[PDB]
Order: sequence, then structure tokens, then C-alpha cells
Amino acid sequence: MEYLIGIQGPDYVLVASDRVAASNIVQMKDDHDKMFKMSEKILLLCVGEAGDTVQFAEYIQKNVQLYKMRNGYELSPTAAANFTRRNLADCLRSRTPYHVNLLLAGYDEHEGPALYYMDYLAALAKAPFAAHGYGAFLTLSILDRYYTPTISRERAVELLRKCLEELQKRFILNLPTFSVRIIDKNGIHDLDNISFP
Amino acid sequence: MEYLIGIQGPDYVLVASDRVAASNIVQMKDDHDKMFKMSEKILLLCVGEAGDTVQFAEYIQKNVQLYKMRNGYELSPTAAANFTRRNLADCLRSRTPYHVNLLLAGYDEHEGPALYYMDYLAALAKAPFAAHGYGAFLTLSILDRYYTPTISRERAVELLRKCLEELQKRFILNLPTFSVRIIDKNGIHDLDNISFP
Amino acid sequence: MVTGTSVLGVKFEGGVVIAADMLGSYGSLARFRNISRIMRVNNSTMLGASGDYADFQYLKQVLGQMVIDEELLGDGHSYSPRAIHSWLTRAMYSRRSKMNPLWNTMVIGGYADGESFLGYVDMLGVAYEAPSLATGYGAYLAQPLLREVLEKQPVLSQTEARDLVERCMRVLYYRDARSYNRFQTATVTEKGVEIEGPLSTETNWDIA
Amino acid sequence: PGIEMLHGTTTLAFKFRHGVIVAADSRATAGAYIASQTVKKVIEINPYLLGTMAGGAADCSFWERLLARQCRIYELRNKERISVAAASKLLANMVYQYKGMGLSMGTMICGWDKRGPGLYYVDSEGNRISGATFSVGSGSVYAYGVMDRGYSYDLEVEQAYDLARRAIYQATYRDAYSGGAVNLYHVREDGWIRVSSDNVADLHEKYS
Amino acid sequence: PGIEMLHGTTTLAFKFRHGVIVAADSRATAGAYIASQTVKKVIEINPYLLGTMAGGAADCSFWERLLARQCRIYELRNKERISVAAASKLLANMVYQYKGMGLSMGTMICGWDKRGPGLYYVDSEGNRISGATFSVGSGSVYAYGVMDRGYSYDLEVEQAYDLARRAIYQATYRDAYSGGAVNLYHVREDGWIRVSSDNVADLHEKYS
Amino acid sequence: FSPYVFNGGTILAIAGEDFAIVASDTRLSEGFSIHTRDSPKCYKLTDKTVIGCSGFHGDCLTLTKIIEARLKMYKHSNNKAMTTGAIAAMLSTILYSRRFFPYYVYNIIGGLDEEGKGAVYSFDPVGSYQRDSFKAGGSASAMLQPLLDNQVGFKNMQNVEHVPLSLDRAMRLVKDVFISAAERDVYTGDALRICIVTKEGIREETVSLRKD
Amino acid sequence: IMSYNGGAVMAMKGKNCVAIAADRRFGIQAQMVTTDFQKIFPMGDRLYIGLAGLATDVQTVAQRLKFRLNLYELKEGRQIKPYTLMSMVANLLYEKRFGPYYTEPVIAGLDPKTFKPFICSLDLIGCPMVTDDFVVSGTCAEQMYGMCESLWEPNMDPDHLFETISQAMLNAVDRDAVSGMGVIVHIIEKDKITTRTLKARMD
Amino acid sequence: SPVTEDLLRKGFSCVKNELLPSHPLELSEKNFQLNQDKMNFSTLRNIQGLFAPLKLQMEFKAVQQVQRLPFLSSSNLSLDVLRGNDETIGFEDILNDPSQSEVMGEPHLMVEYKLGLL
Amino acid sequence: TTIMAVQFDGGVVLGADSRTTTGSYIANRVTDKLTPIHDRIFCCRSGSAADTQAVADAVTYQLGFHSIELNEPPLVHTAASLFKEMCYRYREDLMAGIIIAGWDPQEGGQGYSVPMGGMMVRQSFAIGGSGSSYIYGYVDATYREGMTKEECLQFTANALALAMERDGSSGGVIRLAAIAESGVERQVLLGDQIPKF
Amino acid sequence: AAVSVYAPPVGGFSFDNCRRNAVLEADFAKRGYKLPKVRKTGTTIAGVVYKDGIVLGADTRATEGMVVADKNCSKIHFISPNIYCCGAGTAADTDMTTQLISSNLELHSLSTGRLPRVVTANRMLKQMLFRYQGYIGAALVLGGVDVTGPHLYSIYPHGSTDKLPYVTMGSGSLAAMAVFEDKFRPDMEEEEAKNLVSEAIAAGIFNDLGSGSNIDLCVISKNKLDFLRPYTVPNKKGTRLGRYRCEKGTTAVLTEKITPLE
Repeated sequence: MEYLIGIQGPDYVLVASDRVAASNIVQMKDDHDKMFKMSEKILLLCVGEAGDTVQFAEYIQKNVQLYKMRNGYELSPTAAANFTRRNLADCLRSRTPYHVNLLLAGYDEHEGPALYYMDYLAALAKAPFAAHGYGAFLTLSILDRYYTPTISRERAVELLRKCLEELQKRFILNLPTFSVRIIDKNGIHDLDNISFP
Repeated sequence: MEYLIGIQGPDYVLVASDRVAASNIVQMKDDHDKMFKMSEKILLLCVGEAGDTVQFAEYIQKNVQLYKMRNGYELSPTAAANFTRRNLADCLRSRTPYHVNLLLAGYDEHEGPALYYMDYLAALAKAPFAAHGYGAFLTLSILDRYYTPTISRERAVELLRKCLEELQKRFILNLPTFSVRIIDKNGIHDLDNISFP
Repeated sequence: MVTGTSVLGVKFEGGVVIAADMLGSYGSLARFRNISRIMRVNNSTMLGASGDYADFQYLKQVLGQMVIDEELLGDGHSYSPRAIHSWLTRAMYSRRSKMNPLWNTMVIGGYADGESFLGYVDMLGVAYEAPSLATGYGAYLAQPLLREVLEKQPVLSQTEARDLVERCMRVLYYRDARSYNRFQTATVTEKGVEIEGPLSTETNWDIA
Repeated sequence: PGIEMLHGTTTLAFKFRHGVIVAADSRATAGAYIASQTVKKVIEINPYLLGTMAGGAADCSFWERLLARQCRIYELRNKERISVAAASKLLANMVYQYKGMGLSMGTMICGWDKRGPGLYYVDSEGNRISGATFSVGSGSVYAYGVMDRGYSYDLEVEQAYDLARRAIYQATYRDAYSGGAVNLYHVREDGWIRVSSDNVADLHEKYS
Repeated sequence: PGIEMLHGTTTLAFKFRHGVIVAADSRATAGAYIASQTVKKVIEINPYLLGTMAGGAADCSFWERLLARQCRIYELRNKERISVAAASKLLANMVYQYKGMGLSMGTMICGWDKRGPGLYYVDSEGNRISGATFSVGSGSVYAYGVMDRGYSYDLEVEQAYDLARRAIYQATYRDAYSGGAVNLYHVREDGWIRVSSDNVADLHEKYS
Repeated sequence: FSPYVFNGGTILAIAGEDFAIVASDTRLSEGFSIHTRDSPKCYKLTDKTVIGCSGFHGDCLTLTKIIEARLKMYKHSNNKAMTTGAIAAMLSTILYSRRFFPYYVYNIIGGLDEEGKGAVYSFDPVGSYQRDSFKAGGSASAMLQPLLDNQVGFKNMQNVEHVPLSLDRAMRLVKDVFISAAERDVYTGDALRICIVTKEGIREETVSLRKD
Repeated sequence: IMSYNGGAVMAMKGKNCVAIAADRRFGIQAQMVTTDFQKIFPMGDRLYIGLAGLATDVQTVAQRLKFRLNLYELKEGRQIKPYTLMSMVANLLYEKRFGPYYTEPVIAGLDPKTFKPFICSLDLIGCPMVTDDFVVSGTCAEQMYGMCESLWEPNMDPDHLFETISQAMLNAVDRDAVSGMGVIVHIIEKDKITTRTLKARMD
Repeated sequence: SPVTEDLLRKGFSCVKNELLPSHPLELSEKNFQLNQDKMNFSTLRNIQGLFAPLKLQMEFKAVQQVQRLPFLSSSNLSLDVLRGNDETIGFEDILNDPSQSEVMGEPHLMVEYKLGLL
Repeated sequence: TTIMAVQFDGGVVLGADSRTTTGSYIANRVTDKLTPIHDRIFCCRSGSAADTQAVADAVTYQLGFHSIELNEPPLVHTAASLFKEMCYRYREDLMAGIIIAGWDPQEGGQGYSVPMGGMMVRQSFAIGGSGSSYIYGYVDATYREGMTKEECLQFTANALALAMERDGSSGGVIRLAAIAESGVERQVLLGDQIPKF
Repeated sequence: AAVSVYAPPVGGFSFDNCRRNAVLEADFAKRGYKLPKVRKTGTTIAGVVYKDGIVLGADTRATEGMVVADKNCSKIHFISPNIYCCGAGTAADTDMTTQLISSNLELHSLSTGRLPRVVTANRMLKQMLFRYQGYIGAALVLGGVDVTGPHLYSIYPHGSTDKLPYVTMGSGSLAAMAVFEDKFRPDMEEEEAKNLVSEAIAAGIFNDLGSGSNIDLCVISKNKLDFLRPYTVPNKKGTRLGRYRCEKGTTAVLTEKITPLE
């Protein structure tokens, strides 16, 4: 299906993705950014059923800017997570058989980074490195093997590159290229795309 | 699923393939030759349900050598096709819900080459270039566009390379490398594998 | 789930005749044996129905109420049979579209303005007029004789029409699972509506 | 009832330095019987956009009509032309309002505006993917490969027209539902202009 | 009745310059209740081959027993050791004889013979794929990635042992059915030799 | 329970140069019996527009009774009469109003345009109009159409000129096609009603057809 | 089930002349894999058969019928009368009545002694019937009776017969998705066989 | 339910569906003469005594073993008037007549199988 | 389809109704639902319309063979045992409720019942049929003991005519037949001869 | 020949298609594809017993669904010199299941030297139809005079039998048999019986959809066997008004081959 991973660290919430589309037997577009943006410090990854993902992300994204614009300051990652989970649960149980997976991010100014894992029944954990899609099965062990509790930003990219090489070599599907974004205490930094010839 | 194509010509029955395995979400082996050999002049491509393909091909292959070894001479491609179709029909209707696709080949000494297309209900056509699997949908038009009625052996490889590049670029699955074999009036010649980095 | 048998009818030179069986079937058993199935809604229109019986009661009450209200108002106008037929068609179609069908099949006959009218109001929203008609299981046995006689002769008199209905009752009683010896009839000639019954059908089983 | 129309079809649209090109077939099938041969599918809503047709017929026509009404209302209100993205999102919301009741449609709203070209895609599923190369319907494949092989984003006008004609012809020769006529549409600063219409037989004769 | 045993498990085997190594867990579950902790899965059939276990339990044990009997008979008859390919094809034929009645098994017959090593794979589906790197069962994944990342075909003996231990431990830490003990098997010219057995708790303590 | 049942019928429409023709057989048949033999299936709407409605005969009446009422409403409101170019869209909207409970009808509209010109529309049960020139359809379709395709618009014929359809030819063709197609179909036959309409009004026509 | 492939065949009896025609197409549902796939078999010399339906059973029934025809021809000495093949195919189809085949064969030919044209037909499981004027069977069965009934005429010479069999197929088979793209016409006059290939819409 | 306790000669027959009867007119058509003979034998044994079925069945056995070898068509002129089907032509001889068998086995194999040696 | 039998001193009576049908439509107006097996034993029928005929034919075959083998008149218990053994062995697709009765030189006068399921038992009066459940009370309250032929015939006529009108399956003529010590005599009640109620 | 055969082949109804047929039908049912159909020729059949002999008759339309496949198909077969039968529904099965009994009775007659009796045909048909429990449907009307007297039978597709003096079987039969119920009287004459059966079959043909075209009668009196076909034409096709014939050169041509025979 798709692929979402995110590795924590001392002062970063680095996340990867998979710029790809879907159809019956065809790839409509080879570069479709799945990374919706909330604020200067918060990302929101989302993979799920077609249409419902881009609708729910848009609805939950044109609601956090309202809080900032109505109170001057900005939300915190914990509040954002505990709000997104509540909205997802209430809406899914209401009238819609949704299927969406989410992977929040964020870096506040009091307690390091924060990465949240959420399934499609609206649970909420705080794992130090999670995964989504089908590549999770083949890549989570690789992520767990080399994950020292403290990882430098330089080594995080290398670990991600190995974890994506293994997936690109041992997977049925044809994920051709991946995107990488890293969040620090300066905004939303960006890195060159990971493309396999 | 898989991929099988074969292009005719003046004096060749050139066929490609897809050296790959299958499982739930995993690729067990990346080089699995699907090209069973019948005689010094006949190939037999076969893609279908797991197990039944390698059983039916083995049974139909340890039956053509018997004819040669019992009569001195060798079968003809037309007889081989009209025998394989009969065996497939009788066995499939008997007690087994098979699902196998076949693509015969061969070069006799009286009427050029011969390429036969057979579905899973045991039909028999004589198309000048056929295809199997799912890549047939995305590649048959490409094969039909450039197919001059007469094609030199040099240009056949280039046409095949373009037809495989399009599939490797616009397909969901991850067919990593292909095999190529060309039959002439000298035996079963071989060519270097087609591998995409 | 009480059920009727057949409410067939044929047109006529100045009038209409309708016949029906006084029977009620509880699936297979003959639970009731004296219920009536003919109505006298006004001075120039009569009625007959088959299928379920409770729905027939309900439409009987509703239509009698409507006609009595219209007569009570007082304007020198009444309900021509065409209007009643249209109203029944609309009611049946509206009930069908709401997933609450009335398992019923009726015949409306009358004689107004020196001409005869006869219609079919099948529950699925079917409506038309014809020189002859049959309902329920009589659409295969009762119809052919009437159609043949009408094609041979398009206009009749009272004696042969009455005898034709008698013969149709004879054959239907011979070869139907749900039937009774007695049956009702009512003409709608310009004198008025005259309900007649019960009647009888003499049979012969000499080929036994 | 019976199958409505248009079990499948084909169309394509690519963008390059001189706008956006739209091509389509015309065969509105009804399962196994050809209903028509010259049904127009490139839907015009105003002289700036070009709605497309696929999937069902009546649903597509109705939703393009509603989109045209909304676009005209917005034009009259705000005195400024509406961008393609706004119309695409509007249609996406309207179609996504009803899901699971049997809706089926594929549309490729495209045109020129202040930001240049734009060829957003929306369907019954609800995604609003953009792109630079598209093809939808049953006959989208058998044309996808050829039109991807020929596309270069630096083509001329006549070369692009020939590419579109070749792609449609090769798609309809191998499929079993596309065919009939070929409509070719061009988009520029001054709105769309109809290029030409052609019959499959003549193209087959001249391409033989 | 109830679920028989062993809803899932894990195992792996890779080949290099010094033979073939086999590793396995021991937890024969019964759906949601742990039935045992020290059930041996590396099945011995003779001091040249090493049968494996996966899928069901009783079916696997019975078919390995039949394969062992056939191999012993062939040994006694032809005075020459049987190659691994012959045994693999024999088991493939026997298992493929019954299909669709609920058979489920994954075995990785391996050993040394006149042609060197060999690690053919067969299952209930019927394919007889070869290879140089394998892992079957529920916990095959979560170990596939690590054991593919570490494999180099030029390893030493202790390095290979450590790699196998790490792969099994990392697979069983993340899964929910594997665990218990770890059995490690080596193959050489003079037949297999048992390497060691270990408990998950000690490996977790020493790898922390 | 099943709120649907078949009733047969056949609709044919020729749109010539300055004349529209709509004709239809007349037989209400369901299951295996015959209900009647008159049952006309060609109703008039205005002085220059005729509607033919095949299909299930429980909605063929409701749509007929609704279209006239809406036409009266439009005439009272806008102080005019609907042309044949608007009735198509209006009926399409009504038909699509119940896309989740579709009407089981196959309607054909024929009439004159603003100027003297033939015009025949064609719908589908869900509701989607499309202009045509000789479109037919109904229960016993797929037999009427190919012969008209051969005759009206010369197709798959070479070295033959093009001649406009004359009025004398139209009825002679329609009668022949119905006579030919009545034998091999079960639901057709009985009486045939023709509603040829020109710029002087509507005139009827009834002929025998495989007497049954 | 006669939609997994395509096919359509006619037969008209003229004046000492019989014509049989078919359509060349073989494809798996929407897809198409070839344009040349014979559906007319030369059984005898002035006799022909017109199998049309699911192809995988067409081949088998043609092979079995050819085998049995060769056996009977060799054993009994002289040629086979056209009426005999009718009962031949009837028996062959009823052999598997419970496990039915998928074929609607058409037989058209001449008597080797009388030269009196003969045409028959068959249903799925074998029910002999003979029609004097014409007969047709295939996937697109509905859209040919209307085209054939009006255009037919008794006592037709070979030229008009060829024109009618061409016009009753060329513009009557394109009104369907499957079973198109090519038409073969076999005209069997008294002394010489003649084959023609028409051209139709390539869609 | 048997284990193994040449696949080219007899192959391509899955165990799945022989213990799953086809269209219900399968056991009443594959085994018809045997069932009719069994019913007649049971009736005679019940009503007439134990001698008649033994005598008749052993007569069947005596007359059965004088036909031609299995790899050739058997006339079966005798055993027919004794069976009782002397003129009862039916759906046993006009459909798929064994004389024109579409497939035929090897002579030695068929005769050795008829002997039951295999 | 009402069938009933009554036993008196020196013989028994037997009645039936001729309205065999096929649902809501009458198949045959007048039939003979009374088969004369041998010359004294009589066998009525119920249930289906073909299995009963086959069973009756087999019973006729076997019983005639037995009677001519022993050179003695048959005993009704033999017929009852034969019917039981035939019906019970095939208790899967042989839904045929049967009632048999007759006279024999030894203990003359017997009424046997054998309903669906193969069970066999004897009773003074036997009643069976789909429309044979509305007269249980009447027959229980009216049937005394010590009656001769005339009043037995009248009682059977009345009891059968009662159900003859309160059912849909029954209707038509009546087929009383009495088997006695000497011979068998039959008569039919038609028209007003049938008692009203 | 072959290398994978052990036992000699056995004749009879083959069954090596249902395994594929079931899965193919399951595949094609949910995809809305075409479905196979057979010539379910629902036709009216009438028979009456007059003073001397028997009179039979049936209509001659053979449909295969909603399309009129045939306009002239005999519904009356030959069994013996003085026995005739009729078919109704699934004509393919009824043709063979009547021809088989006809041949068996011919063999019996040749072996006996005397004319067959109807009860033998009834017994054989009943035995065969009950042996094939269902799965084969051919409603028959067996009638014929013999050495004893007139007879008639009404075999059903499950094995039931009757001995009515008149019978009407088939899809559309109620109209004709109601006409019989109204007009029939015992011990009629020949011409009156013919007129009555013609009128009943005409009512049945008019008031139904499964029947049409010509009718025929099969008077089988004691010393004269008659077979009138057709007897009466109730409906006649009209005439084509305009000529639509195409002349030479109308159609194109791509390739052409000419081969001369001898």
C-alpha cells in the first residue's frame, strides 16, 4: 500500500514518506506529497483510504490555525494529538466507516521532540519510532536493531537510507522515491529527496 | 502478477520473461527461470497458479522426449501445440480447477517460426505477438505501435527494451530484471539478461 | 391473509355486470363462507375486489366516506366512474412507492352519460379499460371465452350476457382450487344498482 | 432496471508549453448492445474550461451542469474568473457528499487561468490528484503506454495533434468499447477552440 | 474441534562457504493459549539432512516421518546416499497429492551431498523453489530484513552464529507467537551437529 | 415483493427534414398473458410535440400525467409554450430526481424545432438526453434500429448518392419495418398507431399488424 | 456464457446456391488477442459447418466431429449426405447433455446426388430443425433477424445472394461490442467453391 | 482416507473431488447395471430362496471370461439374453459407443490390469 | 386428498376423493385413487404422485410372485411388511404416505396404516392425507362399535363429505368401495347423492 | 495410442464438464454477461376421445426465450403404425426420449408379429422418466387405439400418469382445456371432434404468448391413420411494400479466392 516511518532523537522528529499515487493497475502520479502542515513546528502524516484521508487532513488542518489566530499563541503537540484523536473517534463512530492512519510530529519548547502513533480505531501511543503501511513489517526490525537511544542527525539519515534500501530490495511494490523532512528548533527544515535509479 | 511476451519475425521466435518469485508480501527469490525447455528447437513459457504450473510443465515436458526417443525424429511445433492444448483441456475439466497460462514457441524447418497463445480454458491461436500477465494491458499497445511486419534481430532487442522500460516505469509491482532468449536455426541461443539498476 | 378468487366482468349494451365468489381462504382452509365482495358506492357506480380482505374493508370505508361527503355537500354533481378509477390508481401507486403495498386487485364498473366504463387497477399501478375483464387466477380461464364471444359479436343483450357469466362460473367452479358453489352478481343499468345473490351452479360429473 | 449507459470508455489529456489538449471517443454502450455512435463527451461549461466524461453518463452530465451553474454564479458575483482549482475542489466536495450509493464518475476539469494551465482530476472516490499526464476509463490503458512513450513536453502543435490521434486510434483498435469518432480539443489564453472531428475508418485507412 | 496447534512460528536458514545453518524457535500455540515451551521443531531424519517445521504440527511431523521412511528404503536399496533434490521433489509430490482439504505446512529440507549444499523449499501450495536465503512462518518477517542486511556469504562461523541468534531474538521480541528457546543447527561433510540451545531471557540480558 | 414488472412495447421515431414521426405497437402483456389490445402508447403534449413512452406501464402513466401539469405551470408562469428543446431537459431533471429509485421507462420525444426542422431526442432509465436523427428503442429494440441504420443514413454502402427523406417514403418504411419485426418478437403485434406530425397539426393513423 | 468470446454465422438458400459467413475475432472479454481465427471448417467438399460460440469447446467439437466423419466415410465407402451430419452433431452434443457444451452449429451444403440446397441449425444441446429461407445463430442473435427478414427474397441468383449475405452482416454486426473486425463469406455454387473477405469498421 | 505404503502412467487426478460427487445423477449412472443386478439378486434371494442369486451370479462369472482380450471391442452377444436386456436398447449403446473409443491404452498394460496382477 | 378406512365385522370399507392437483390449479377433475393390488388387498395413496406409483408397482410385482409361489391366497400382514420394508429403507426421497386394507380367509378384515417415515401399525380406523386433519374430532365422537355394512357405508360417506367441503385440496366425486368375505363391490357418489353435512 | 489408460471406456451420459461449468457460471453470474438458454417450446397440446378413434393436435411455434426461433416445427412424432405422442417443453429431450421408445416398440412388434399395445409404451416411458429423477422435462400426451379400445395418457416429467378422456398439457393450456370443459360432451362424432379441438387450439394460440402460426391434427381412427399438416392457417404474414434489394457492386471487397471443384 504505502509507507510511513518516523524516528525520534535528542532534538529532531525526522520523518520519511513515499511520494506515489494509486489506482487499479496504474500509477497516476509519481510525486504526491502526503505531508500536510499544521504550523511552524507541527507536521501530520496520513495514509489511508482514498479521499477520506485528504478530507480528514484538510478538516483537521483548517482548525489548528483557528486556535493560533484566535489566541495569539500556538498549540502544543500533546494538545494537537489529544484533539485529533477525539475528532477522529467521534467522526468515525458517527456515520462513516473510515480507514485512515496518522503519524503526528512536532517539537515544542519544553520537552524535546514528540512523535505519536495512531491506528484507525483512534488509539494514542508515544512510541520512539513507529511505522505504517505494509513496509512496517519488513522494516521495523531493521529500525530497532541499530537504534541507539541517542542518534546524531548525521547518522539518522544513514539509518533511514539503509532502512529504505532494504524495503526497496525485498518488497513486492515499486515505491520509486521517498521524501525526507526534519524538524528542529528553527522551523521546518527540508532535505534532498531520496531517489533510487 | 507476472509477465510473458513473445515477438515473431522472419526467422526467430524471441521471447522475454520475468525472473521473480512470489509470496504473501515477500519476494523469496529474485532469479527463478520460468523457461522450461522441450527440445533443441522448442520452448514453453508458463505462468499460472503456484505449484500447478511447475507440475503441468514437468508432466508435459517428460512426454515430448519420449516421442523423440521412441521414433528417432522430432515433433513439430504445431503437433506440440495441438497436443498440449488437448492435455490441458482434458486434465483441467477432469477434476482440477487449474489456472495456468502458456506461451509456446519453436522453429521448424519448413514454415518459418511459430508462436502460440493459449489462455487458461485451453484455446489455441497463432498471433504474431502475444502477452500474458497484467503487463499485457500496459505493453501490448506499445508492441503494436512499432511492430513493422518484418523486424531485424538487431531491432527486436531494442523494441523489447523500450516495451520493458515502459512497464518498469508505469507499473505497480517491482519486476526487477528480465531474461531474454532467442531461437534460430542453430539451437537455443541466449542473450545477456536485462537488469534495471 | 384472507384471499379472494375472481372478480371478472364484461361490458354490455347499456350496463355492466360483475360477479364474485363469497369465499374467504386462510391459505388453504376455507375459514369464512358468507362474506360479501360487492359494493354500492353511489347510485351509478359499483365495485368489486379480490386479494386481501382487510385492505378491501379499508378502501370500502374510505371511498364510502368520500362519496357520502360529496353527496352531503350538495351541488348537483357526483363522481363519474372515471374519477373514482383515477383516484384508486393514484392511491395504489402512492402506496406502492412507499414500500407498503395493498395486496388487492379491483374492478370498477359503471354507466354514466349513456355509456359504459370498466377498468383494472392492479396493485403495481396498472390501469386501462377493456370490453371484458378477469381478476386473480381467472385471467387464464375466465378471459378466453369472453374474448372469443366478444370478438365474434361486439354487442350483446342481457340474456346472453347473464348466461355467459353463468357458464364462466360453471367452468371456474369446475377447475379452481379456491371456489364456492354460491356467488353474487349485480347489474348497473340506468335504473340503479341491483345487488343479487346468492346464486347456485348445477353441475354434471357424468364422465366419472 | 437495465444497465443505464456507458459501461466504459476512454479519454486522455496532457499539458505542454502551449496549453492543454483533450481527446475523447464516442461509444455509449449498454452492456452488450451499442446504443449510440456520436454522443459528445467533452462537456463545455464556459469558454475557459472543458469538462470530461467517463464512468456513468447521467451522473456525469448532472454534476457538470451543477458545476457550471455554480461557476456562473461565482462569475456574476465576484466579477473575477474562477480558478480551476476552486472548481475542482467544489466538484470534489459535491461528489464526495454521496458515497457508497452507487456513484461512478471520472472527470478531468482543465483550462487556463491566472496561474497558467491546470489539469486537476477528481472522481467518485474523492481524491483530487493533480498531474501532467492523465487517462481515465476502460480504454485508459492501451493508450497510457503509447501516450507516455511519445510525450516530451517540448512538442509542437501538429506533432501533439498527431500523437493524440495515434494514441486514441491504437487504444480503440485493441479495446472493445471505445471507437466511433475522435474529438480533439485545444486550450489557450482566449479559451478553448474545437480542433477537428474524425472517423476511425479513415484514420485506419491512412495509418495502414 | 478446537484449533490443533501452532497457529504460527518462525525459522530461518542461510548458506555460505561452510555449509548450511538452521535456526528455530519453540512455541506451539493453540490460538490464544500457550500449550508448550520446549517443542522441538528441527526434525532429524538421518545424519545428513535436517527437516524443518512450520504451519501445522501433526501434518508436518507425519510427512517428515514418511519422507524419512522413503529415504531409508532408498538408502537400503541402491547402496548410495540420496540427493537433497530427490527428497524435496518426493515430499512435493506427496504434499501436492492432497490439496484443498486444509493441508498447511512449510518445510526447508537441507543438507550436504555430492553436489555441495542445497536448501530447497516446499510447502502445501506445491512450488519447489530453491534459493540461498529463506525464512518461513508468521515470524519469518521481522527477521527477513535483519538477516538479509547481515548476510554476506563470506562470513566466519562465530559471526554466522551471532547473526542467527540476533535475527531470531529481534524477530521474537517484536512478534507475539515466537519465543521460548533458540535451537541452532550446523551442517557439514560429516553430517549435522547440534550447536547450542539458549533461552530468550539470557539473550535479552546479554544484548541489553 | 418486487416493485417492478415488464409490459413490453416498441417505439420508433424518424426525424426527417420538416416532419417528425412517432409510432408504437399497442399490447399490454405481462408474464405470459395478454391484458388488452388497444392500450395506446403515443400521447400528445402540445400542438407540435409528441411523447412516446415505453417500458413498465405504472410509471409510463405517472410521467405522462406529471409532464402535462408542469407544462401548464410553465405556460401560466412565463406566458408562453415550451418548445421541444426545453422539454428534454425538464424531463431529464424529473427522471434524475429519483436516481436512487429509478423510473422503469424508455421515453422518446419527437417534435419541431424553432424553425421547420425534424428533431427526435432519446433518454435512458436513469435520465440523460442526447439528440439523434432516427433513434428507436423500447422492449423489442435491437431489431428495429439496424434496418433503419441501413436505410435512413446510408452506411456501409458505396457508389450510392444521398437523397433527402420524402414524406411518402417514411410511412412506407415504418409499416414495412414493423411488419417484418412483428413476427420474430413475442411482445409486439396487434394494432399499430402512427402519430405523424407536421407544421399544420397532428394526424393519426392505424393499420393492422399480424392480427392476434 | 456465450460472451467470453464472440461469433456470428448465417446461412441463406438461394437458387442451387448456399452461402455461409462468419466473423473473425478471438478475445478474452474486453481484451483482444488476435484477428484471424477460423470458424468455418471444410467438412466434405460441397459441405461446410459453422461452429460459433465459446472457442475452447468449438475446437474440441470440431476435432471429434472430423474424426467420426472420417471413420464413417472410410467404413461406408461413399460420401455423406447432408442430412446425416445433422443427426451426427445432434448425437455428439447429446452425448454430454448434462455436462453441456457451448456451441450453436450451423450446417449448410448440397446433396452430392441431387444438388438440392440444404440448410439446418442446432441449439445448445441438440434439437434438429430445418428452415427453408434462412437461419442464423451466434452471440449477436437478436440483431440479425430484423436485418434478414426484410432483405430476404426467394429464388435468388448467386450475385444477389452474395450481396444480401454481405449487407445482412456488414452493417448488422457492428452494432455490438464483441464479435466484429472482419467478415469471411463462403459462397458454394454448383460447380466451384469461392471465398471472399469483406472489410468492416476496425473498432 | 491411502498412503504410499509411476506417476506418468496414472497422474493428474487430485484427491479433492473424487470424495465429492458431481451432479446428483452420478452414482445412478456410473454404476447402473451393477445396482440393477444387485436389486434383482436381493429380490430373488428374499422371495425365491438362496439358490437363485448364487446360481445366476456364478453363471454370469462363467460366461464373462470367454470374451476377447480387453484391448479390443467385445461383441457381448451372449450374457445378454441371459441378463434379460436382449431387446432393451437405451442410453447405453447409442451414446459414446465403446467401439469408437476416443482414447485407447496399451495392450499389455490393459490385459495385465484386467488380470489384476498390478 | 383425504383418505380413510373403517373396519367392521366380516369386511372393511374404503373411500377416497378425486381431486389430484398441482398447486393452485386443478390437474385432473376425476381420477381413481384406489389401486386393486392382487384381488382382495386394496392400496390407497397420498403424498407425491410418482413415488407412490413406483412403490405400488413394486409391491404388485413382489406380492403376486409370492402368492403364486406359495399357491395360497396372500395375507395382508405380508403386504404391510413389504410396504414397510420398501418405504423405510429409502427414507430420504420417497415421501409417500400409504394406507392399505383388505380381507383374507384367516382373521378376515384388516386395516393397516404406514405413514411417512416407514412406521407400520394397525388401527380400527385409519385416516391420512393433507386435507385429512379436520375430521378427527367427528370420527372420534361418532365411531361406535358393532356396525354392519350399511351404516358403515353411510358413516364413511358423511365423514368424508364433511372434509370434502372445508378444504381446497379436496372436492369432487367420492369413491366408496367395500371389500367383504365374498368379493369386491364399488360405487361412486356424485351430485346430490353426497350428503350435505 | 495413449500411455495413461487402464480400463476400457464405458458408454453412457458423460459428466466431464460440470466441474468447469459450475465455476464458469459463478464467474459469469456476477459480471452481468450472457447466459445460455434452450428451446423451451411451451406449446399447447390437445387430445379428445370421440366415438370411434382419437384426435390429437398441437401448435407449431418453437421459441428459445423472447425471440421466435422457428415458425414451423412438428410437435407430433411417430412411434408405431397406430400410436402417436406429443411433446411439451425442452424439445431436445423430448425428441430423443420419444424416438428411443419408438425404436423399442418397433423391436417388440417385430419380435411379436402383432400390433403393440399402448400400456407397454406407457410402462416404458414411466420407467425411464422415473429412473431419471427430474433433470429431464418432457410433458407428453400419449394416445393411440389398440386391439382393446381407445386409450389416452398424460405422462408428467416426474413419472405420474392418468387416463383422462381429454387432456391439455404445456405452457399455455388453460384456455384450450377450459374450452374443452365448456363444449365437450360424451360420444361425439368425427367432424365435430375435429372442429372442437381446432377451436380449443385456436383459443389457446390467440390468448397466449408462447404459441403461434399454424396448427395440425392427427386423426388415428380404427382403420384409417391420418396426418394433416398443416390443417388451418390462422395468421398470414403481410407483404413488404418497398423494395430494399441491393444491386451488384454495393458491397466492397478486400481479397478473393476461386477454387474449382469437379
